[PDB]
Amino acid sequence: GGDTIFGKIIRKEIPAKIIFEDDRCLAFHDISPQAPTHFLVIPKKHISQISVAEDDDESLLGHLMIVGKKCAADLGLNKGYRMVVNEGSDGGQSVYHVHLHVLGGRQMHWPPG
Amino acid sequence: GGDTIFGKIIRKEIPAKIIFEDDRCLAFHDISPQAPTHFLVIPKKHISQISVAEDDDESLLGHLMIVGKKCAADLGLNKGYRMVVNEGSDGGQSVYHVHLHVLGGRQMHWPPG
Repeated sequence: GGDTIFGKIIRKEIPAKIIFEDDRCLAFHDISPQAPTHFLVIPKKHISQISVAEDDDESLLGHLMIVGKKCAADLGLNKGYRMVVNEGSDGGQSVYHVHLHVLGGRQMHWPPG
Repeated sequence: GGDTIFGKIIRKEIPAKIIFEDDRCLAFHDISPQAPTHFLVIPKKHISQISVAEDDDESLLGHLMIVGKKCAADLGLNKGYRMVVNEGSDGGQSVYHVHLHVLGGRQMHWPPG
């Protein structure tokens, strides 16, 4: 799903620690974890960034969160977690393929960066 | 729309600087901003936290993000921003009514708290 490292992962061209997959999204552990549990849920549709998401993508985006909340429970995150979407330079988006970060396993702090 | 602070804001009982409102959500400025621009997008329907969101809530959740990105564009966040949903204690969720944080106007750092 795209010309980024995330597309190669969806195409199983390179390995990743896959947590969940369905016909429209993929959840896998972040290769550079920022908490004891740090995973990503990404759509298979290549949406480069949240800023260009069409209105029609609405339920799909909601799907990423539902899948994220479910994956978090099965990863033992019963005390809480933080969901994050980064947009552009100021947002610190590392890959231009929409991705929802889910982090937990430790006390997350405020401000969120 | 609920038993919390946000329920009161939705019912216009306590003031808030509204950026956007529709039949499903409300977007307003955070009173303790963590960036030059910092606003919240909450559903009018009272979901206490994302971990208890139902499968049917996916359109509403994705709607929070579609509204957040639109509002961010309207607020002139062209360099980027970060969206955050906090869950439970470890997530640093203090208000028990699902909210989405949209922060921008400065460089956001890694990790996100």
